[PDB]
Amino acid sequence: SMEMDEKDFAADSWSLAVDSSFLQQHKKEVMKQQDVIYELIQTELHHVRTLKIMTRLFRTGMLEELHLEPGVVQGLFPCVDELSDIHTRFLSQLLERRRQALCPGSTRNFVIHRLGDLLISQFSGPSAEQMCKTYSEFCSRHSKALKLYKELYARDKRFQQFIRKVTRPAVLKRHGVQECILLVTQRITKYPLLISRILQHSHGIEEERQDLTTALGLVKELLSNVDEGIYQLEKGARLQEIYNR
Amino acid sequence: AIRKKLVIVGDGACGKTCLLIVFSKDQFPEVYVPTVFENYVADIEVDGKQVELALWDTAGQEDYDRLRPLSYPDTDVILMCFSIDSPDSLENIPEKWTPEVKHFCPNVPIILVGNKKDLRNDEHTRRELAKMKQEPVKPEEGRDMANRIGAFGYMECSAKTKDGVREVFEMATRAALQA
Ligand SMILES: COc1ccc2[nH]ccc2n1
Ligand SMILES: COc1ccc2[nH]ccc2n1
Ligand SMILES: COc1ccc2[nH]ccc2n1
Repeated sequence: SMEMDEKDFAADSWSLAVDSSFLQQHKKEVMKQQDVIYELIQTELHHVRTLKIMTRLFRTGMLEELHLEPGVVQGLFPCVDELSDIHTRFLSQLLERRRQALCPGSTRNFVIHRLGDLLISQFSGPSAEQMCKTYSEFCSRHSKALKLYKELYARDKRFQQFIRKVTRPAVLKRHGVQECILLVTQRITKYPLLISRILQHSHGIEEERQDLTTALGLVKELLSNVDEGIYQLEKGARLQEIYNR
Repeated sequence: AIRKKLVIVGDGACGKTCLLIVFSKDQFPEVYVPTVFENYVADIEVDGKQVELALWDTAGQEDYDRLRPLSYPDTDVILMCFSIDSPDSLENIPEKWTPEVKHFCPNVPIILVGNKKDLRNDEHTRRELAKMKQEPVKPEEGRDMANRIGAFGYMECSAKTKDGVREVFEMATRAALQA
Protein backbone atom coordinates (compact mmCIF):
# COMPACT_ATOMS: atom_id res chain seq x y z
CA SER A 1 0.00 0.00 0.00
CA MET A 2 1.03 3.64 -0.48
CA GLU A 3 1.38 6.04 2.49
CA MET A 4 -1.37 8.43 1.28
CA ASP A 5 -4.02 5.67 1.23
CA GLU A 6 -2.79 4.03 4.47
CA LYS A 7 -3.14 7.32 6.34
CA ASP A 8 -6.60 8.00 4.79
CA PHE A 9 -7.70 4.55 6.07
CA ALA A 10 -5.70 4.38 9.38
CA ALA A 11 -8.71 5.19 11.67
CA ASP A 12 -10.99 2.37 12.97
CA SER A 13 -14.04 4.13 11.43
CA TRP A 14 -15.28 6.95 9.13
CA SER A 15 -16.42 8.84 12.31
CA LEU A 16 -12.80 8.84 13.58
CA ALA A 17 -11.21 9.50 10.09
CA VAL A 18 -13.06 12.80 9.45
CA ASP A 19 -12.58 16.04 11.49
CA SER A 20 -14.92 16.14 14.54
CA SER A 21 -16.32 19.53 13.36
CA PHE A 22 -17.31 17.82 10.05
CA LEU A 23 -18.80 14.72 11.81
CA GLN A 24 -21.06 17.02 13.93
CA GLN A 25 -22.68 18.40 10.75
CA HIS A 26 -24.23 15.01 9.81
CA LYS A 27 -27.19 12.96 10.98
CA LYS A 28 -26.47 9.69 12.80
CA GLU A 29 -27.93 7.64 9.90
CA VAL A 30 -25.44 9.20 7.43
CA MET A 31 -22.56 8.49 9.88
CA LYS A 32 -23.64 4.76 10.14
CA GLN A 33 -23.86 4.46 6.30
CA GLN A 34 -20.39 6.12 5.89
CA ASP A 35 -18.76 3.90 8.59
CA VAL A 36 -19.74 0.74 6.56
CA ILE A 37 -18.68 2.21 3.17
CA TYR A 38 -15.33 3.18 4.80
CA GLU A 39 -14.94 -0.48 6.04
CA LEU A 40 -15.59 -1.83 2.47
CA ILE A 41 -12.87 0.50 0.98
CA GLN A 42 -10.43 -0.09 3.88
CA THR A 43 -10.77 -3.96 3.54
CA GLU A 44 -10.39 -3.61 -0.29
CA LEU A 45 -7.13 -1.59 0.20
CA HIS A 46 -5.91 -4.44 2.53
CA HIS A 47 -6.98 -7.17 0.02
CA VAL A 48 -5.05 -5.42 -2.82
CA ARG A 49 -2.07 -5.23 -0.38
CA THR A 50 -2.34 -9.09 0.25
CA LEU A 51 -2.19 -9.59 -3.55
CA LYS A 52 0.92 -7.29 -3.77
CA ILE A 53 2.70 -9.37 -1.02
CA MET A 54 1.92 -12.53 -3.10
CA THR A 55 3.11 -11.07 -6.45
CA ARG A 56 6.02 -8.82 -5.36
CA LEU A 57 7.35 -10.30 -2.13
CA PHE A 58 6.78 -14.06 -2.58
CA ARG A 59 6.43 -14.80 -6.34
CA THR A 60 9.13 -12.37 -7.56
CA GLY A 61 11.47 -13.22 -4.69
CA MET A 62 11.28 -16.96 -5.53
CA LEU A 63 11.94 -16.29 -9.25
CA GLU A 64 14.93 -13.98 -8.56
CA GLU A 65 16.53 -15.80 -5.52
CA LEU A 66 15.59 -19.51 -5.90
CA HIS A 67 16.25 -22.31 -8.45
CA LEU A 68 12.74 -23.84 -8.46
CA GLU A 69 11.53 -26.18 -11.25
CA PRO A 70 9.46 -24.46 -14.03
CA GLY A 71 5.74 -24.30 -13.21
CA VAL A 72 6.37 -24.54 -9.44
CA VAL A 73 5.94 -20.77 -8.79
CA GLN A 74 2.71 -20.70 -10.91
CA GLY A 75 1.39 -23.67 -8.88
CA LEU A 76 2.01 -21.82 -5.57
CA PHE A 77 0.41 -18.52 -6.79
CA PRO A 78 -2.30 -19.35 -9.39
CA CYS A 79 -4.04 -16.32 -11.11
CA VAL A 80 -2.31 -13.74 -8.86
CA ASP A 81 -1.66 -11.29 -11.77
CA GLU A 82 -5.30 -11.48 -13.00
CA LEU A 83 -6.59 -11.10 -9.38
CA SER A 84 -4.29 -8.09 -8.81
CA ASP A 85 -5.58 -6.45 -12.03
CA ILE A 86 -9.27 -6.96 -11.09
CA HIS A 87 -8.97 -5.64 -7.49
CA THR A 88 -6.45 -2.82 -8.17
CA ARG A 89 -8.92 -1.47 -10.81
CA PHE A 90 -11.89 -1.81 -8.39
CA LEU A 91 -9.86 -0.13 -5.62
CA SER A 92 -8.95 2.73 -8.00
CA GLN A 93 -12.65 3.42 -8.70
CA LEU A 94 -13.59 3.32 -4.95
CA LEU A 95 -10.71 5.70 -4.06
CA GLU A 96 -11.60 8.08 -6.95
CA ARG A 97 -15.27 8.18 -5.76
CA ARG A 98 -13.96 9.17 -2.25
CA ARG A 99 -11.51 11.72 -3.72
CA GLN A 100 -14.21 13.46 -5.84
CA ALA A 101 -16.42 13.71 -2.71
CA LEU A 102 -13.75 15.57 -0.61
CA CYS A 103 -14.59 19.09 0.57
CA PRO A 104 -12.32 21.82 -0.92
CA GLY A 105 -9.48 22.50 1.52
CA SER A 106 -9.68 18.98 3.02
CA THR A 107 -7.92 15.65 2.41
CA ARG A 108 -10.21 13.71 4.85
CA ASN A 109 -13.74 15.18 4.94
CA PHE A 110 -16.11 13.46 2.47
CA VAL A 111 -19.51 11.73 2.18
CA ILE A 112 -20.09 9.07 -0.54
CA HIS A 113 -23.80 9.24 -1.46
CA ARG A 114 -23.72 7.05 -4.66
CA LEU A 115 -21.87 3.72 -4.16
CA GLY A 116 -24.61 1.44 -5.63
CA ASP A 117 -23.92 2.37 -9.27
CA LEU A 118 -20.17 1.60 -8.88
CA LEU A 119 -21.00 -1.84 -7.33
CA ILE A 120 -23.50 -2.68 -10.15
CA SER A 121 -20.76 -1.82 -12.69
CA GLN A 122 -18.15 -4.00 -10.89
CA PHE A 123 -20.51 -7.01 -10.49
CA SER A 124 -22.06 -6.99 -14.04
CA GLY A 125 -20.80 -7.36 -17.66
CA PRO A 126 -17.22 -8.27 -18.63
CA SER A 127 -15.74 -7.39 -15.21
CA ALA A 128 -18.16 -9.88 -13.46
CA GLU A 129 -17.36 -12.57 -16.13
CA GLN A 130 -13.63 -12.03 -15.47
CA MET A 131 -14.10 -12.23 -11.63
CA CYS A 132 -16.20 -15.43 -11.98
CA LYS A 133 -13.67 -17.09 -14.31
CA THR A 134 -10.63 -16.05 -12.23
CA TYR A 135 -12.11 -17.08 -8.80
CA SER A 136 -13.38 -20.43 -10.24
CA GLU A 137 -9.77 -21.12 -11.40
CA PHE A 138 -8.10 -19.80 -8.15
CA CYS A 139 -10.41 -21.61 -5.71
CA SER A 140 -10.10 -24.90 -7.72
CA ARG A 141 -6.27 -24.63 -7.36
CA HIS A 142 -6.29 -23.63 -3.66
CA SER A 143 -5.64 -27.11 -2.13
CA LYS A 144 -2.91 -27.89 -4.70
CA ALA A 145 -1.09 -24.59 -3.87
CA LEU A 146 -1.13 -25.39 -0.08
CA LYS A 147 0.21 -28.95 -0.65
CA LEU A 148 2.96 -27.71 -3.00
CA TYR A 149 3.98 -25.10 -0.37
CA LYS A 150 4.19 -27.75 2.40
CA GLU A 151 6.27 -30.09 0.21
CA LEU A 152 8.76 -27.32 -0.72
CA TYR A 153 9.09 -26.05 2.90
CA ALA A 154 9.73 -29.62 4.20
CA ARG A 155 12.26 -30.72 1.56
CA ASP A 156 14.13 -27.55 0.44
CA LYS A 157 16.55 -25.76 2.82
CA ARG A 158 16.99 -22.67 0.56
CA PHE A 159 13.15 -22.39 0.29
CA GLN A 160 12.79 -22.56 4.12
CA GLN A 161 15.47 -19.81 4.57
CA PHE A 162 13.72 -17.64 1.94
CA ILE A 163 10.29 -17.96 3.61
CA ARG A 164 11.66 -17.45 7.14
CA LYS A 165 13.59 -14.36 5.89
CA VAL A 166 10.76 -12.55 4.06
CA THR A 167 8.08 -13.41 6.69
CA ARG A 168 10.27 -12.36 9.69
CA PRO A 169 9.07 -8.68 9.95
CA ALA A 170 6.20 -8.05 12.39
CA VAL A 171 4.11 -6.37 9.59
CA LEU A 172 4.01 -9.84 7.83
CA LYS A 173 2.69 -11.68 10.96
CA ARG A 174 -0.76 -12.45 9.36
CA HIS A 175 0.57 -12.84 5.78
CA GLY A 176 2.45 -16.10 5.32
CA VAL A 177 1.96 -17.97 1.99
CA GLN A 178 -0.97 -20.16 3.19
CA GLU A 179 -2.60 -17.19 5.03
CA CYS A 180 -2.49 -15.07 1.84
CA ILE A 181 -4.15 -17.86 -0.18
CA LEU A 182 -7.02 -18.23 2.34
CA LEU A 183 -7.40 -14.41 2.67
CA VAL A 184 -7.94 -14.22 -1.13
CA THR A 185 -10.38 -17.17 -1.19
CA GLN A 186 -12.42 -15.62 1.70
CA ARG A 187 -12.53 -12.09 0.14
CA ILE A 188 -15.40 -12.72 -2.31
CA THR A 189 -17.76 -13.98 0.43
CA LYS A 190 -17.20 -10.74 2.48
CA TYR A 191 -18.93 -8.57 -0.21
CA PRO A 192 -22.61 -9.59 0.53
CA LEU A 193 -22.12 -8.95 4.28
CA LEU A 194 -20.69 -5.44 3.68
CA ILE A 195 -23.22 -4.55 0.94
CA SER A 196 -26.22 -5.73 3.04
CA ARG A 197 -25.14 -3.56 6.01
CA ILE A 198 -24.54 -0.52 3.70
CA LEU A 199 -28.06 -1.13 2.26
CA GLN A 200 -29.53 -1.21 5.84
CA HIS A 201 -28.41 2.46 6.23
CA SER A 202 -29.22 3.65 2.67
CA HIS A 203 -33.01 4.02 2.70
CA GLY A 204 -32.95 7.87 2.65
CA ILE A 205 -32.66 8.01 -1.17
CA GLU A 206 -34.88 5.48 -3.01
CA GLU A 207 -32.55 5.44 -6.11
CA GLU A 208 -29.65 4.41 -3.77
CA ARG A 209 -31.65 1.72 -1.93
CA GLN A 210 -32.64 0.26 -5.34
CA ASP A 211 -29.07 0.34 -6.74
CA LEU A 212 -27.62 -1.39 -3.64
CA THR A 213 -30.44 -4.01 -3.79
CA THR A 214 -29.49 -4.71 -7.46
CA ALA A 215 -25.74 -4.86 -6.50
CA LEU A 216 -26.43 -7.34 -3.68
CA GLY A 217 -28.35 -9.58 -6.13
CA LEU A 218 -25.48 -9.47 -8.69
CA VAL A 219 -22.78 -10.34 -6.04
CA LYS A 220 -24.91 -13.32 -4.89
CA GLU A 221 -25.34 -14.53 -8.53
CA LEU A 222 -21.54 -14.25 -9.02
CA LEU A 223 -20.88 -16.24 -5.78
CA SER A 224 -23.39 -18.97 -6.75
CA ASN A 225 -21.66 -19.35 -10.17
CA VAL A 226 -18.13 -19.50 -8.63
CA ASP A 227 -19.30 -22.06 -5.99
CA GLU A 228 -20.83 -24.26 -8.77
CA GLY A 229 -17.65 -24.02 -10.90
CA ILE A 230 -15.22 -25.32 -8.25
CA TYR A 231 -13.64 -28.80 -8.24
CA GLN A 232 -10.31 -29.20 -6.31
CA LEU A 233 -7.41 -30.16 -8.53
CA GLU A 234 -4.99 -32.73 -7.09
CA LYS A 235 -1.42 -33.25 -8.35
CA GLY A 236 -1.13 -36.74 -9.84
CA ALA A 237 -4.90 -37.30 -9.95
CA ARG A 238 -5.94 -40.13 -12.25
CA LEU A 239 -8.69 -39.77 -14.89
CA GLN A 240 -10.60 -42.71 -13.29
CA GLU A 241 -10.70 -40.78 -9.95
CA ILE A 242 -11.96 -37.67 -11.83
CA TYR A 243 -14.80 -39.26 -13.90
CA ASN A 244 -15.93 -41.32 -10.86
CA ARG A 245 -16.84 -38.08 -8.96
CA ALA B 1 6.25 -20.31 19.88
CA ILE B 2 4.51 -23.07 17.92
CA ARG B 3 1.94 -22.04 15.24
CA LYS B 4 -1.65 -23.37 15.60
CA LYS B 5 -4.78 -22.72 13.51
CA LEU B 6 -8.30 -22.06 14.88
CA VAL B 7 -11.49 -21.84 12.77
CA ILE B 8 -14.91 -20.76 14.08
CA VAL B 9 -18.07 -22.30 12.55
CA GLY B 10 -21.81 -21.86 13.20
CA ASP B 11 -24.97 -20.23 11.80
CA GLY B 12 -24.88 -16.66 10.43
CA ALA B 13 -26.45 -15.12 13.56
CA CYS B 14 -24.40 -17.13 16.12
CA GLY B 15 -22.05 -14.21 16.97
CA LYS B 16 -18.80 -15.81 15.70
CA THR B 17 -17.56 -12.59 14.00
CA CYS B 18 -18.15 -10.49 17.11
CA LEU B 19 -16.39 -13.03 19.30
CA LEU B 20 -13.19 -12.98 17.09
CA ILE B 21 -13.28 -9.11 16.94
CA VAL B 22 -13.64 -8.68 20.74
CA PHE B 23 -10.83 -11.17 21.50
CA SER B 24 -8.39 -9.78 18.91
CA LYS B 25 -8.89 -6.05 19.38
CA ASP B 26 -6.66 -4.01 21.65
CA GLN B 27 -9.38 -1.87 23.36
CA PHE B 28 -13.12 -2.82 23.09
CA PRO B 29 -15.05 -1.51 19.98
CA GLU B 30 -16.94 1.45 21.50
CA VAL B 31 -17.25 3.53 18.30
CA TYR B 32 -17.82 0.96 15.51
CA VAL B 33 -18.25 -2.81 15.48
CA PRO B 34 -16.74 -4.13 12.20
CA THR B 35 -18.97 -6.04 9.75
CA VAL B 36 -16.23 -8.54 8.85
CA PHE B 37 -13.09 -10.16 10.27
CA GLU B 38 -10.08 -10.77 7.93
CA ASN B 39 -7.63 -12.86 10.10
CA TYR B 40 -5.41 -12.41 13.17
CA VAL B 41 -2.46 -14.15 14.80
CA ALA B 42 -2.80 -14.00 18.61
CA ASP B 43 0.24 -14.39 20.91
CA ILE B 44 -1.07 -16.63 23.71
CA GLU B 45 0.72 -18.16 26.72
CA VAL B 46 -1.27 -20.99 28.25
CA ASP B 47 0.00 -23.23 31.10
CA GLY B 48 3.60 -22.10 30.45
CA LYS B 49 3.52 -22.73 26.67
CA GLN B 50 3.81 -19.94 24.05
CA VAL B 51 1.64 -20.34 20.93
CA GLU B 52 0.93 -18.17 17.84
CA LEU B 53 -2.79 -18.92 17.22
CA ALA B 54 -4.05 -17.96 13.74
CA LEU B 55 -7.80 -17.09 13.90
CA TRP B 56 -10.24 -17.55 11.00
CA ASP B 57 -13.99 -16.88 10.50
CA THR B 58 -16.39 -18.79 8.15
CA ALA B 59 -18.93 -15.85 8.07
CA GLY B 60 -20.35 -15.33 4.57
CA GLN B 61 -19.52 -18.95 3.54
CA GLU B 62 -22.65 -20.60 5.03
CA ASP B 63 -24.53 -20.83 1.64
CA TYR B 64 -21.48 -21.95 -0.45
CA ASP B 65 -20.72 -25.66 0.05
CA ARG B 66 -17.67 -25.72 -2.26
CA LEU B 67 -16.07 -22.46 -1.04
CA ARG B 68 -16.61 -23.05 2.72
CA PRO B 69 -14.42 -26.23 3.11
CA LEU B 70 -11.40 -24.27 1.78
CA SER B 71 -11.27 -22.67 5.26
CA TYR B 72 -10.57 -26.13 6.95
CA PRO B 73 -7.06 -27.36 5.75
CA ASP B 74 -4.65 -27.94 8.67
CA THR B 75 -7.05 -26.63 11.33
CA ASP B 76 -5.80 -27.57 14.90
CA VAL B 77 -8.96 -26.56 16.87
CA ILE B 78 -12.61 -25.89 15.94
CA LEU B 79 -14.86 -23.47 17.84
CA MET B 80 -18.47 -24.54 17.05
CA CYS B 81 -20.74 -21.65 17.95
CA PHE B 82 -24.45 -21.21 18.67
CA SER B 83 -26.32 -18.25 20.16
CA ILE B 84 -28.00 -18.73 23.61
CA ASP B 85 -30.84 -16.41 22.37
CA SER B 86 -31.46 -18.81 19.44
CA PRO B 87 -32.48 -22.42 20.25
CA ASP B 88 -32.68 -22.92 16.40
CA SER B 89 -28.90 -22.25 16.10
CA LEU B 90 -28.36 -25.13 18.64
CA GLU B 91 -30.62 -27.56 16.67
CA ASN B 92 -28.47 -27.04 13.49
CA ILE B 93 -25.32 -28.21 15.37
CA PRO B 94 -25.65 -32.07 15.41
CA GLU B 95 -26.71 -32.89 11.85
CA LYS B 96 -25.44 -29.93 9.78
CA TRP B 97 -22.20 -28.51 11.26
CA THR B 98 -20.96 -31.56 13.18
CA PRO B 99 -20.91 -34.06 10.20
CA GLU B 100 -19.16 -31.40 8.04
CA VAL B 101 -16.43 -30.69 10.62
CA LYS B 102 -15.89 -34.41 11.31
CA HIS B 103 -15.51 -35.09 7.57
CA PHE B 104 -13.01 -32.26 6.76
CA CYS B 105 -11.22 -32.09 10.16
CA PRO B 106 -11.01 -35.72 11.42
CA ASN B 107 -9.58 -36.01 14.93
CA VAL B 108 -9.61 -32.20 15.41
CA PRO B 109 -10.96 -31.14 18.86
CA ILE B 110 -14.27 -29.25 18.79
CA ILE B 111 -15.23 -26.85 21.59
CA LEU B 112 -19.01 -26.10 21.58
CA VAL B 113 -19.44 -22.44 22.55
CA GLY B 114 -22.70 -20.84 23.66
CA ASN B 115 -22.42 -17.15 22.68
CA LYS B 116 -24.47 -14.11 23.93
CA LYS B 117 -24.93 -15.60 27.42
CA ASP B 118 -25.89 -12.07 28.63
CA LEU B 119 -29.27 -12.49 26.80
CA ARG B 120 -30.31 -15.46 29.01
CA ASN B 121 -31.66 -12.87 31.57
CA ASP B 122 -32.81 -10.26 28.98
CA GLU B 123 -36.56 -9.57 29.18
CA HIS B 124 -36.86 -8.46 25.52
CA THR B 125 -35.18 -11.75 24.45
CA ARG B 126 -37.45 -13.79 26.75
CA ARG B 127 -40.66 -12.09 25.49
CA GLU B 128 -39.74 -12.50 21.78
CA LEU B 129 -38.81 -16.20 22.14
CA ALA B 130 -42.00 -16.92 24.19
CA LYS B 131 -44.13 -15.92 21.14
CA MET B 132 -42.66 -18.94 19.24
CA LYS B 133 -43.04 -21.29 22.31
CA GLN B 134 -39.29 -20.99 23.04
CA GLU B 135 -36.86 -19.93 25.80
CA PRO B 136 -33.10 -19.08 25.91
CA VAL B 137 -30.84 -22.17 25.78
CA LYS B 138 -30.30 -23.58 29.29
CA PRO B 139 -26.75 -24.51 30.53
CA GLU B 140 -27.69 -28.24 30.65
CA GLU B 141 -29.00 -28.14 27.05
CA GLY B 142 -25.63 -26.76 25.88
CA ARG B 143 -23.65 -29.38 27.90
CA ASP B 144 -25.86 -32.25 26.62
CA MET B 145 -25.40 -31.19 22.98
CA ALA B 146 -21.61 -30.96 23.48
CA ASN B 147 -21.63 -34.45 25.09
CA ARG B 148 -23.80 -35.87 22.25
CA ILE B 149 -21.55 -34.54 19.41
CA GLY B 150 -18.26 -35.72 20.98
CA ALA B 151 -17.01 -32.20 21.74
CA PHE B 152 -13.71 -31.78 23.66
CA GLY B 153 -15.69 -29.46 25.97
CA TYR B 154 -18.52 -26.96 26.47
CA MET B 155 -18.06 -23.24 27.25
CA GLU B 156 -20.16 -20.04 27.37
CA CYS B 157 -19.23 -16.40 26.78
CA SER B 158 -20.57 -12.90 26.08
CA ALA B 159 -18.75 -10.80 23.41
CA LYS B 160 -20.83 -7.77 24.65
CA THR B 161 -19.36 -7.77 28.20
CA LYS B 162 -16.19 -9.87 27.40
CA ASP B 163 -17.04 -12.42 30.18
CA GLY B 164 -15.61 -15.83 29.34
CA VAL B 165 -13.92 -14.67 26.12
CA ARG B 166 -10.29 -15.02 27.24
CA GLU B 167 -11.07 -18.44 28.81
CA VAL B 168 -12.51 -19.79 25.49
CA PHE B 169 -9.35 -18.88 23.51
CA GLU B 170 -6.95 -20.13 26.26
CA MET B 171 -8.82 -23.48 26.33
CA ALA B 172 -8.81 -23.60 22.46
CA THR B 173 -5.00 -23.18 22.61
CA ARG B 174 -4.71 -26.05 25.11
CA ALA B 175 -6.92 -28.27 22.86
CA ALA B 176 -4.78 -27.40 19.77
CA LEU B 177 -1.63 -28.44 21.73
CA GLN B 178 -2.92 -31.95 22.70
CA ALA B 179 -1.51 -34.76 20.51
C1 LIG C 1 -25.54 0.90 17.05
O1 LIG C 1 -24.57 1.93 17.01
C2 LIG C 1 -23.82 2.14 15.83
C3 LIG C 1 -22.78 3.07 15.92
C4 LIG C 1 -22.02 3.34 14.80
C5 LIG C 1 -22.32 2.69 13.58
N1 LIG C 1 -21.75 2.76 12.35
C6 LIG C 1 -22.38 1.95 11.51
C7 LIG C 1 -23.42 1.32 12.19
C8 LIG C 1 -23.37 1.80 13.54
N2 LIG C 1 -24.10 1.54 14.66
C1 LIG D 1 -22.11 -6.08 12.85
O1 LIG D 1 -23.40 -5.91 12.32
C2 LIG D 1 -23.71 -6.43 11.03
C3 LIG D 1 -22.88 -7.37 10.39
C4 LIG D 1 -23.26 -7.87 9.15
C5 LIG D 1 -24.46 -7.38 8.55
N1 LIG D 1 -25.06 -7.65 7.36
C6 LIG D 1 -26.20 -6.96 7.26
C7 LIG D 1 -26.36 -6.18 8.41
C8 LIG D 1 -25.23 -6.47 9.24
N2 LIG D 1 -24.84 -6.02 10.46
C1 LIG E 1 -19.88 -29.11 2.56
O1 LIG E 1 -19.57 -30.27 1.83
C2 LIG E 1 -19.58 -31.52 2.47
C3 LIG E 1 -18.94 -32.57 1.82
C4 LIG E 1 -18.95 -33.83 2.40
C5 LIG E 1 -19.61 -34.00 3.65
N1 LIG E 1 -19.79 -35.09 4.44
C6 LIG E 1 -20.50 -34.77 5.52
C7 LIG E 1 -20.81 -33.42 5.44
C8 LIG E 1 -20.23 -32.93 4.23
N2 LIG E 1 -20.22 -31.72 3.63
